Amino acid sequence: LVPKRVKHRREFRGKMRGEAKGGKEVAFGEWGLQATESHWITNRQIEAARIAMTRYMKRGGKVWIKIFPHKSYTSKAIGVRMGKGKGAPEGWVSPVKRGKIMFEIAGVPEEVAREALRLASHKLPVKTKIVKRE
Amino acid sequence: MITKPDKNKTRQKRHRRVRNKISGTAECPRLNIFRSNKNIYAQVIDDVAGVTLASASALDKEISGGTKTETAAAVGKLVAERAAEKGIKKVVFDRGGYLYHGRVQALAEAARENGLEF
Amino acid sequence: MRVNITLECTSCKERNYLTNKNKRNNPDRLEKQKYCPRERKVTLHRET
Amino acid sequence: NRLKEKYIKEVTPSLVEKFNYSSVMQTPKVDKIVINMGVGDAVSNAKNLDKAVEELALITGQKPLITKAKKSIAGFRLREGMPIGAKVTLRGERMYEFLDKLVTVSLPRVRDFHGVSKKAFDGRGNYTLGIKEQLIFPEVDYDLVDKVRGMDIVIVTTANTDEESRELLAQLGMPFQ
Amino acid sequence: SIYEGDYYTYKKKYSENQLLREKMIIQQEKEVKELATFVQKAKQASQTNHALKRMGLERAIRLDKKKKNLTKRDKVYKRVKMDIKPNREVARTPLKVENVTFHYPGHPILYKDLSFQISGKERFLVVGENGVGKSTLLKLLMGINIPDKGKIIFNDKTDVAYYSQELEQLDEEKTILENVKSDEYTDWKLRATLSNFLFYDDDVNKKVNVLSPGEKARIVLCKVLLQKANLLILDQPTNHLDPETQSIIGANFNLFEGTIIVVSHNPSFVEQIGINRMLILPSGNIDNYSPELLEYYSN
Amino acid sequence: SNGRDSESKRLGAKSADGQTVTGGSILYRQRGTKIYPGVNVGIGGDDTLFAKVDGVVRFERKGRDKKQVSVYPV
Amino acid sequence: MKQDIHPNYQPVVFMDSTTGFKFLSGSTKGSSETVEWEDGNTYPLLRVEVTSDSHPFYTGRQKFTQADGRVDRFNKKYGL
RNA sequence: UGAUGGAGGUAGAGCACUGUUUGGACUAGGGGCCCAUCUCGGGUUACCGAAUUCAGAUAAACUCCGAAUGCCAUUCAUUUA
RNA sequence: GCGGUCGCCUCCUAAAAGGUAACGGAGGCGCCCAAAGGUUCCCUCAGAAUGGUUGGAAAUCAUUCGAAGAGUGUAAAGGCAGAAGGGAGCUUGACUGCGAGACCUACAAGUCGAGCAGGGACGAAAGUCGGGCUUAGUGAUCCGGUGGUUCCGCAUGGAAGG
RNA sequence: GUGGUGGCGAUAGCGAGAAGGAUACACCUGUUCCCAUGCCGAACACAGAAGUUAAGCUUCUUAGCGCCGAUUGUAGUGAAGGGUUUCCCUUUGUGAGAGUAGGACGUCGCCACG
RNA sequence: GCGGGGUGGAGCAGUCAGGUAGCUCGUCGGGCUCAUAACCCGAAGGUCGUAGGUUCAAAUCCUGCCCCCGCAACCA
RNA sequence: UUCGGAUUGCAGGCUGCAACUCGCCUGCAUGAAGCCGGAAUCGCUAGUAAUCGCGGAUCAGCACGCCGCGGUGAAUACGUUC
Ligand SMILES: Nc1ncnc2c1ncn2[C@@H]1O[C@H](COP(=O)(O)OP(=O)(O)OP(=O)(O)O)[C@@H](O)[C@H]1O
Ligand SMILES: [K+]
Ligand SMILES: [K+]
Ligand SMILES: [K+]
Ligand SMILES: [K+]
Ligand SMILES: [K+]
Ligand SMILES: [K+]
Ligand SMILES: [K+]
Ligand SMILES: [K+]
Ligand SMILES: [Mg+2]
Ligand SMILES: [Mg+2]
Ligand SMILES: [Mg+2]
Ligand SMILES: [Mg+2]
Ligand SMILES: [Mg+2]
Ligand SMILES: [Mg+2]
Ligand SMILES: [Mg+2]
Ligand SMILES: [Mg+2]
Ligand SMILES: [Mg+2]
Ligand SMILES: [Mg+2]
Ligand SMILES: [Mg+2]
Ligand SMILES: [Zn+2]
Repeated sequence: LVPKRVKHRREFRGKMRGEAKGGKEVAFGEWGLQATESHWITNRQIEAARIAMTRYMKRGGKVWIKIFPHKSYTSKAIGVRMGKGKGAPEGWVSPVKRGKIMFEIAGVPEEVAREALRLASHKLPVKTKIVKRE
Repeated sequence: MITKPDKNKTRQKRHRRVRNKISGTAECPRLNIFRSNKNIYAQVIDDVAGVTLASASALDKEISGGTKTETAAAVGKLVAERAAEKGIKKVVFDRGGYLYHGRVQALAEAARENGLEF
Repeated sequence: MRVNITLECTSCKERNYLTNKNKRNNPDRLEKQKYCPRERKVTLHRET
Repeated sequence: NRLKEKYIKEVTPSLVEKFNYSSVMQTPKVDKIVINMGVGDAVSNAKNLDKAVEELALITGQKPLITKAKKSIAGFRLREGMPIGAKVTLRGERMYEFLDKLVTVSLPRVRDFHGVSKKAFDGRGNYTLGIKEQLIFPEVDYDLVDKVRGMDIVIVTTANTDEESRELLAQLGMPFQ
Repeated sequence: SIYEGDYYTYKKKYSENQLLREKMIIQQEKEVKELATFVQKAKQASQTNHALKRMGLERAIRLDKKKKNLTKRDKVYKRVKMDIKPNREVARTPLKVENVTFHYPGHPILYKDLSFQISGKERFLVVGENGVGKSTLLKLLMGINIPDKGKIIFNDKTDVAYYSQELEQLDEEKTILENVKSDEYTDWKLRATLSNFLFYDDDVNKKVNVLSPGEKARIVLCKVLLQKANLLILDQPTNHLDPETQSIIGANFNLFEGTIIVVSHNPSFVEQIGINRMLILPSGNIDNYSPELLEYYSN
Repeated sequence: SNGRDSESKRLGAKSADGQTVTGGSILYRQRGTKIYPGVNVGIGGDDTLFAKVDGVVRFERKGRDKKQVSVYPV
Repeated sequence: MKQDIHPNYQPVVFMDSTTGFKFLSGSTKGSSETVEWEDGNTYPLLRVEVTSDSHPFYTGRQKFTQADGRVDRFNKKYGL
């Protein structure tokens, strides 16, 4: 997952405080994975979680990825002193604040849903919990 | 199917822009002109007070009538003398969004001759 | 090609005004009606 | 005056009766006729536009307005403001005269004439006739034209519906297919 | 620049000076290229090569000072380019003149029962002396003068282009571009050809009244070229033209694939065109062209 | 390469509402007409609002979504 | 209407040479032949051979035979 | 310090604009693919799918909105200097 | 060290006055216009749908919808549809001598400015005009050139030179 | 009641529908007139009163769109504190946006004709 | 990151300094030859890498972009 | 082009069992390229070349080919270097 375009190549790291602005409730799926902490989530982590979830579901049902790694983060190569401008863009992250529903799933029995979400959570860097559509 | 714009609406679109730099005071009231297919009307107004100090039109019954241009000239004379009676001498001429060419021009010249200073 | 020019009063030959012009767009010497402070009246000023 | 007389006398009562208008003011009428000649060849040679302008002026009896490209388009070698295409506006008596001549003379002279379309309506009661070639108008003289060209004649009426516009145009004389 | 001597001496002195100037500019360019080549070599060297990087900056300073004292070679003045081609093809009888007599009212008859016939793609020279009727004859063909007697017939395949002697075909009030305006040519086509005649950019908006006689002659020639006629009636074409342009004019006419009726008192120009038949005046004599032209001049 | 910037132009309001100011005092610096000139207030060549007369400054709203400055003499 | 910029426009009568249908309308072209007209007036006359009345489409009846069927051609060919 | 009046677009929030973006409905169009070609006339992938619309997100260089504070000023009030 | 940078304008950083740094994140300037200035008058856009010869997604034309989704010479921000956008007529205020009072500011500078006088442009008049929608398009002194000058002129008149 | 002309944030609007021209305003009739169309008396300007409320126009109904919008709660935050201190929590003050109850198919003036 | 280049099949001009697309070899066709080579005669082959600006006009000037080549990407 | 006579549409005459693949010919209509042909290359020395017709074999039908017949009827040959 990478945006097709970005208005600005480089961007602030930002600050994650408080609950998520929106998307805290399961919208489409019957079950959802809610993050109980705030943390960056890389496109690599999202893909790993997605693969785990779908493969356990046997590619059945439907999966939604609510988050998207809009933000970019740069880095400086080893042996480079501080300064001389910002580092080159390296990866993509989505700032996820506690309460956000990162993934949703539907079309599968509850045990399968809970197990698939558990596998995805272990792939992710945040503590999570399972939530049902209201 | 074709819509013919309201001439009065177009007049008023021009008239707003006209009024943006024309305003009537107690010592220099606004001489507003309105023009109809049949008649023509002049009002001496105090925008600060929002009151028509004096008025004249082709319905005063003091203007015998004639060609519409001549009626405008008579209305100009009548408003000038009425304004003079109320002591109004200097005015700012609001052409009401029309073109200062024909009936309005005749009315304005009549007012100038009959004593309004502008 | 744009260059600064001087406009001189044709009457008193006084270099009165400073301006500029694009030679390509105005090949011929510019001429204007400008106030001449020495003569204190508007006169024809021509570029030199 | 023939077509104006025809309209006011025959067409107006007929339309009133057919469409059950409360007041005569509702009667549709030909507001204007706009004839547009699109000359893309002007870019290659402005004299093409000049000849087209001369032809249009002779056909219409009025000096045309030389329209200009509102935008620069590289696809047509076109720069914004280039004088490509002309038009003429006709109202009242001149409008009636030109419309009558089109109905009577020019249309028959069209090659393999089987009538005019019956679907070229904008959906508001305004019609347009796409002339493929000139030389159908007698004023052309069939010889001055070095290069044959077409045009688009837009008839604008007060009809609210394509149905009313069709009736008015047919009554004025229009060989619909 | 003022030289002592004659035209050849000026050419010899001038040609040498431009040669010696050219060699100077060549050597200044070589030294600049040499420094440039080293500056680039240092620029792309590793950042760890401190001494080379240092030397690269030092030579960058010399390179800058060189590029600021490097004489510009003057742009060689561009010569005229003419490509005259006929639209249509010549006939075996382009022009028929039969029993043509003409006199200016009140003056002796210039020629009586003049009859000649051109062949097509022929170089026809109307020889004579001053005030003998050469320009009158050419004016006669075009229609400026109506023949007193006889007929002049042009084949329907013959298109004619006229270059008048006194430059009477230009509007002094209008500009260069306005004069050459034609219904058959678009704007950029006119500009391109005017550039071939050394009228560059806004030089075409100049009024014809301010041009020199030589520059006006080019406009008339340009008008002749744009006609693309197959018959060229030219009355002293090389007049007012600089010697370089004359040779260009003669060479291109020589290759012209059409009939040429020419008048010229310039011996060089006629030789380049390669005349075929010469018509002597006032003694009408349609003759094959040869060094016998000198015999008529002597007699 | 980045690292360029222009000197700050010290824009904004230069006189508080309800303050007394002498004629010609600058009331507001701006690019464009962020606030319009009201009564006895002129707008300079670079959109600067200044007082034409001595008086107290007042910032009002010109209609629904536009602001305005007026100077009222006492 | 602006002056001296519009092409010369004049009233003119048209007659269908085949049928004689008449109508008066303006035109840029002028005709040396002129005719009288009701209201005691005369106008240049521009004769035309083909008009609405003459033209087949307006009439609704076609002058052409619409060609023949091939078998009918053959019928006439071999008398069958 | 309080009272009053102000200027401003931050925190937050929001999608009304501009970028980024998820799923659903529909589909122009594009891809294959056949028949029939005059590529041409169709019927197809639940193939990719613009634009619209429904739902749901996102932003230092987005804002329909918008604080707490701070700031400017008042012949203002209390205290102080 | 190498690379990059050095002055000016715009945005974000900048923490809702102002100001605020980094070899922080992005872009521009060293001009242009004789109209692309002033004034009087007049006009309203971009796109879409539908119909229409060449003509095709898209040239020009017509109706309707369409509040700005256009345009504003030139970066961005701010502003502008009572126009600052667009067209036309006449013009040169892209004036001279100034200038109460302000902003900005270490200084040098920089910015705004009603209003007075002179003589004008446009307009019937009101009135507007001391360049351009606003903010970059620039360089101290010394030295030298050119023009003007009722200024000085080493005993005096000139001159030279200031 | 209609027509001019204004003030007030569209609570004044937009959309849809209904009624009227007695007057007035309008369409509306023409281009001879001053004046005009980068062509058109469509517009502008002028002269006039054959017909019509058809349209605009004014009056009325409507909460569909837009507009205004309370309270409560919450985010945020000044001050005083705490913690396991990228963050989070406590006390006190302030307090949105969003969402909603609801308001609203305008009101406050002057003049001429009725 | 620093430079060098993108024009016919290949290699090269033309670019600076705006008007008009070329040279060499090669290819195709036809000749000559018993046949091949050499030789002779015809013809084709690019809208100049690409997208936008400047211009009346762009292979040529400006800007970006995509490709290919060489070098560099860290020194006591 | 009143040169040219291809191509094409139509309408027909024949032979044949049969004329679409695929015959020849006729009338009407249409009216193509082609303006004397690059490098190179062919035949011919007199009733010959050139050019004009005519008959024939094959053959139901079908030649611009082949064989044969006559009509008109030239230019040039210095010479054997190549
Ligand atoms: N328009 C004229 N009116 C009267 N006489 C004329 C006119 N034109 C020419 N002539 C006379 O005709 C004579 C010859 O005419 P023309 O112009 O042809 O001379 P030319 O051959 O051109 O001589 P050149 O060109 O060398 O000067 C002259 O003597 C001249 O005087
Ligand atoms: K985890
Ligand atoms: K923000
Ligand atoms: K103007
Ligand atoms: K009218
Ligand atoms: K109505
Ligand atoms: K409402
Ligand atoms: K056959
Ligand atoms: K046979
Ligand atoms: Mg002569
Ligand atoms: Mg700044
Ligand atoms: Mg300014
Ligand atoms: Mg925020
Ligand atoms: Mg702050
Ligand atoms: Mg600030
Ligand atoms: Mg402007
Ligand atoms: Mg002395
Ligand atoms: Mg609220
Ligand atoms: Mg021939
Ligand atoms: Mg022999
Ligand atoms: Zn003077």
